[PDB]
Amino acid sequence: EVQLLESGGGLIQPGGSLRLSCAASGFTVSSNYMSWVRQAPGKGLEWVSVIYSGGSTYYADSVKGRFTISRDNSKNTLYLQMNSLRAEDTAVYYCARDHVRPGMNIWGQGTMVTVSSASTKGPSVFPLAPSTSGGTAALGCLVKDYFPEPVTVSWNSGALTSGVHTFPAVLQSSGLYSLSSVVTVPSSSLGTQTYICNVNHKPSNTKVDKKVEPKSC
Amino acid sequence: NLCPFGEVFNATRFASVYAWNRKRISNCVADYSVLYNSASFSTFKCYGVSPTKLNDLCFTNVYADSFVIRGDEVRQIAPGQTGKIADYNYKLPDDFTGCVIAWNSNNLDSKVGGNYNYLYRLFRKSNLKPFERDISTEIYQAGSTPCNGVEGFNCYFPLQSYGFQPTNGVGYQPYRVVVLSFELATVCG
Amino acid sequence: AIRMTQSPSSLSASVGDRVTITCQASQDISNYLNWYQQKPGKAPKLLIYDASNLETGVPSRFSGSGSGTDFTFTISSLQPEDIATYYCQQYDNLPVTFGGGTKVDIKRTVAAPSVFIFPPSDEQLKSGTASVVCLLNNFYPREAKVQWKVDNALQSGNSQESVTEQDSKDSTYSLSSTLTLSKADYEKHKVYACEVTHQGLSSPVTKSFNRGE
Ligand SMILES: *[C@@H]1O[C@H](CO[C@@H]2O[C@@H](C)[C@@H](O)[C@@H](O)[C@@H]2O)[C@@H](O[C@@H]2O[C@H](CO)[C@@H](O)[C@H](O)[C@H]2NC(C)=O)[C@H](O)[C@H]1NC(C)=O
Repeated sequence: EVQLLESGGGLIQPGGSLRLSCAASGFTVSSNYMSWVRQAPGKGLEWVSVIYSGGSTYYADSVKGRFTISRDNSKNTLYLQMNSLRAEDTAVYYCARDHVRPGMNIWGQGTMVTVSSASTKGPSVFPLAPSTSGGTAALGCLVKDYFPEPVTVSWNSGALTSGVHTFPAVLQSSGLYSLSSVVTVPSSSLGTQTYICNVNHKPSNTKVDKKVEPKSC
Repeated sequence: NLCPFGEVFNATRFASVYAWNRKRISNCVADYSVLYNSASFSTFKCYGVSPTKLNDLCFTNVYADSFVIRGDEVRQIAPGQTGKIADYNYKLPDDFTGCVIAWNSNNLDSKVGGNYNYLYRLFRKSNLKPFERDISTEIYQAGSTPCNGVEGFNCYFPLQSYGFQPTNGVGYQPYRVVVLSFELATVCG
Repeated sequence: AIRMTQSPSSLSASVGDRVTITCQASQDISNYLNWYQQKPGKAPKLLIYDASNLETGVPSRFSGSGSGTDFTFTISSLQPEDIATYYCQQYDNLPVTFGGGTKVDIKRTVAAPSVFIFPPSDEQLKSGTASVVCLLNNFYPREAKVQWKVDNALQSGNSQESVTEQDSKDSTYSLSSTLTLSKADYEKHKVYACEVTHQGLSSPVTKSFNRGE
């Protein structure tokens, strides 16, 4: 079907550069109105740039002269070149086929651009073992000490979705993020069903799986 | 004999901007005082020439182009401008030698239920060259698959309709525009 | 540049109540105003385009009206999965501007939390750091007080807690409180417990464990 897939976000020092690629399927980029829209953490939406069907480019006042928007007809991909990046450029960057008529408005999923000067650290994953109340038990994974945001956590390679709660990360006094993701399962399946949380941290290229099983001496 | 400028400004019907009308003015004595002394014009900007010093200049041909756009889009009828109108409907060159004249016409070109007779081109693969007149109605192929002249997904009608209603803001009410192009002789003052 | 003002900033209503938010424009923007629904973590999703027109596939309970400068967005009967932050945008005049946003929460019935406590893994204890975790799963309202007690001593300042967004199914929250100690400071005490106080509890519930057992 029709979808927008985008990438290129990550950590970058202030004053540095970073290009965001937005690959399209289902329509032609060189023939449509395309837009970049960023959302700072916890804040609202902020329009960034627009390229017309004919090629005219427009930018917001806060990024004019620093950001550039372009496209490649052979690859059907929308780009966003970012230069002289500042700390206030830190946001999720959605690329969207701008609404022009009934049902053509489609948004990407955004990539996390984190403009900071600290280094990148892959997370450490520790198990949260279930206890011993009769009917239902709880277990999860601790994703501790990583930077920058974000990390993605699933269970049993996506084979487990019901009863899962993945908490938003906390920023510890150390400057690293700490996060936990849990799931409630019936206490019966503890001895026969294996539970593995699948953690992914793109900036460090770290992909970890940890077995979660009960504790005993 | 005198130039037929009264036909253009005092015209009863104006053309849509995509199909902008062109009048070729030649072999006549042009009285430009009827224009720059008129207090009924909201926009009157000249390029490469002086308004009062035009009755002293001879040119080979004078071109008067007239159409209707939004008030928001009057800023685009100027050299080096971009926008839905300047790119896809009416484009002026950077070395333009002439004058752009505009005035509000909400009393004439807005109907109560909404006037839809005035249109603008919304979709085009590339920008118009200076003084290019695109009147195509071909269905716009925005996707990978071809349209074959049928509307649908990724296949849109290239024109869009102004919604000229009297209750519209100043930027959305219809403005009538006349563009004089001076080419360098048969039209003097 | 245009400036969209969106009221209210926050909102809580029962399932089935009529929900209405407004968005006043600083200038005339005709009817070129769209409405988006952004569920937590996901991208914004276009619901209403051109002030009043419903995008194909949106449920009928979503409504929109207005022209000129004052617009409205109406949810006929609020549904649990409608929890999100809703934005308005104008796009005809450049630059494109958004509203402040409206966070919408469900007013459901009271739910008591299920409390679980997790000792630090022996794997982490080899790293010199210990992390004790206390869990509050599927409760309402979000107001909850978590109390750490170490050998009956009330701990504070060494803990960070985290809450999920309203579950799009049951409109319940979940809370995660993380206590961080050194392996030394962890091995100086025996009894670890978290005391949960909540509206759905007639008395505070405590889950405990002893270090080593
Ligand atoms: C545009 O028209 C006005 C008024 O035109 C009226 O309707 C026309 C169809 C025609 O029949 C006119 O005779 C009608 O009067 C013109 O207004 C005159 O403007 C001059 C200055 O240019 C002024 O001295 C006269 O008093 C005005 N006439 C009246 C009756 O007040 C105007 O000149 C026309 N513009 C051009 C460029 O020709």
